[PDB]
Amino acid sequence: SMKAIVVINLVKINKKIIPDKIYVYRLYSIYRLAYENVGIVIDPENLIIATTKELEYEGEFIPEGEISFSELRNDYQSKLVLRLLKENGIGEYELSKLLRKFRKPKTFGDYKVIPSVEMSVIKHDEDFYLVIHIIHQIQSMKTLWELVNKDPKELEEFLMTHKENLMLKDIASPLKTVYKPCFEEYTKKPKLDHNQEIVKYWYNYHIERYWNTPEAKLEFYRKFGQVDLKQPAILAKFASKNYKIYLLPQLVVPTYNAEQLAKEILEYTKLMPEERKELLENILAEVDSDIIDKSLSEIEVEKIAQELENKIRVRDDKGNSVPISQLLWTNYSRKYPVILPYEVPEKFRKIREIPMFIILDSGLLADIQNFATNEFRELVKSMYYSLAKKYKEKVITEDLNSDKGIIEVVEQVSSFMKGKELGLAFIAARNKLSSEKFEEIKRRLFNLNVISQVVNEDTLKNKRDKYDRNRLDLFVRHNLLFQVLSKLGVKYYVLDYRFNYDYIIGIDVAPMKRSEGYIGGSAVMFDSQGYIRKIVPIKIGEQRGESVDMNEFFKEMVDKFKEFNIKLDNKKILLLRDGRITNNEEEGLKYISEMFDIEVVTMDVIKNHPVRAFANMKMYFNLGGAIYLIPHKLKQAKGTPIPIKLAKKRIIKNGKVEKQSITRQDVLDIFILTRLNYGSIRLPAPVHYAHKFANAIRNEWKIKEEFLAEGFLYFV
Repeated sequence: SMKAIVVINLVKINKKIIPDKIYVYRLYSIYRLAYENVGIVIDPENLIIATTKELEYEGEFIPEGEISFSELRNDYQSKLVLRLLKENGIGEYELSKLLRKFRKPKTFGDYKVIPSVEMSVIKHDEDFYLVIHIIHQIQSMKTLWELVNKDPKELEEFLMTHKENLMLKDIASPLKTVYKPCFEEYTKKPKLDHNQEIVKYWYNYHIERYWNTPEAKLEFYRKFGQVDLKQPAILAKFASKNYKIYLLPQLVVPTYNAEQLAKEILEYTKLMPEERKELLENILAEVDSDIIDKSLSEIEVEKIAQELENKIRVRDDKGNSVPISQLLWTNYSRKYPVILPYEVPEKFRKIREIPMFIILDSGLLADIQNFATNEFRELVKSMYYSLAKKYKEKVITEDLNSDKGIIEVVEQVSSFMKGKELGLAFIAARNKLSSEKFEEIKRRLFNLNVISQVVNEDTLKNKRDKYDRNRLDLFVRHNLLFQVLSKLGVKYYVLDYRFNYDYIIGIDVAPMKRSEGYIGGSAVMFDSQGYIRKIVPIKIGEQRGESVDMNEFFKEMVDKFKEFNIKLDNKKILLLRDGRITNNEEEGLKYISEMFDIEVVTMDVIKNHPVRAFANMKMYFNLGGAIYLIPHKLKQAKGTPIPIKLAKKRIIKNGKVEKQSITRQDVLDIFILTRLNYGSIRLPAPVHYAHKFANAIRNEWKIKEEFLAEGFLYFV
């Protein structure tokens, strides 16, 4: 595949913006200081600022002396340039308002979707570019208290389910400060207090502190009403950026970062590449300044050959090997396709039987239930003589939407599973079910040694085969089978590729305390042949500082693997994580580098960045010294592809770090590692699964080391 030119969401900045004289200093924080002083922050800890104006701050500061722009490291030049763009009126506040002139806030139910732009500066080859990235916030139109019908229980019920993404904006504050509710460490239990004295004080705090006038007070009571002493106070910390604030549900509205996370809404937040291109152009043409280009930049990208997309194949019982990418007399049979695995966990050799549960959501239409039971029966058949092509059925119907039905389901299954090692559940559920109810049904069935596979009403009504409405699309069937097999540790595919590593390891850092545990994170391992072989928990001691002893974390990784039948000693590994490899993580990796003579290759894998290429095709390009890679297209879903950002690569030998450079080879490694999705209806497989597992541990999933020892993705 040749190259191509694609437009990106960057607009070149005029060098005339670069400051004449910069003043340095040493020590409404240090950041606000610099900011108000039209300057930035050179050194975090040392408290070192760099302003472009004479610092006004009668305080503990030492004037180090003027500095020239060329002296600041790139990051600071860019950060400094950013601050300077703001002074010329080019900032998120302003451009977000311009955006909303063409893309207005839309209300859905009790929620409002608010468009705005996220701005940053990127220095690319001696030049600075402003990245303007369109984003959305989903803010509730009703206060949290109103939203939960002023019921204490229903309230605690809210903070719990939405715990992972919930934010609360104090609409009663002139600053509209956003907060994050606090939760009792290692629990879904939100920090609360029904002490009316706390409620009164803080409700009163607002009026006294911001609406001290009669009209203002009128407005306040008109808007918020009296103090509902029946509401508990919610303990919280700022979301921005150890210190806790009290929030009153009656005065806070729940908010969410759309991108960080409902059909309706989703159809509004997803924008086509041309829609983003256009909206940015509309904003630019509304920007009154030649301090930035009038048009979006174009860059040369490397297209990714379609061949590199067929290196993963599956085969049938005959000799038919085909790349995971998709008349005969038998095409009338509902029989699921046949897949001949390349490897099957040795566990299935001893195992006697395997109970098969068909759990039907009673809320689904009878014909939908009937359809699902037939689909699953066919799936189980292919499931079998797939698990042993190289060498019982209980139907449960309950209201999967009520807590009472989920209980009866788990009990009825528990009943049949007593005495058995492994069980399987095929569940048909209405789309109404929350993630929570799905996660609970799944986790509760696993405590009973039952792996499960959910198929929702949607898939059942819009994915039928063109020639047989009483059968699922061949595409979907294959993917259902791949999912189940992956959940069972089956190597059902083969990769025409070899990683130049011993093992590729994805780690996740996430503190959790488990009944006899106290776990700091997770790690998942893939061999050079591209298969998942080990999924381990990473237990640690009660951490000292407010950080995590990564040295202990990584040392336990090796030890825990050595215990799982894998010794990383004198081996070369590619270690990845979700995000930038932090300093502590680097040191931790150097430590484990000498202590076991391990050649560690690592780099930043960033999925949360604003750079966007307004083209829907596989590609990669160098921008600002980092690599941006779009591993796959989009065929059904609306939207703009999100690149995976690759950067700050290093090699670690005997505790020594050698900053490196990313090669087309590295990009190919992430690419293939990313192509491994296991038929899921964005991140490299290793990293993605470490995260799913770190999530399973924090949700109380049982930890079957028998299963994880052979890569069962039973929690995924």
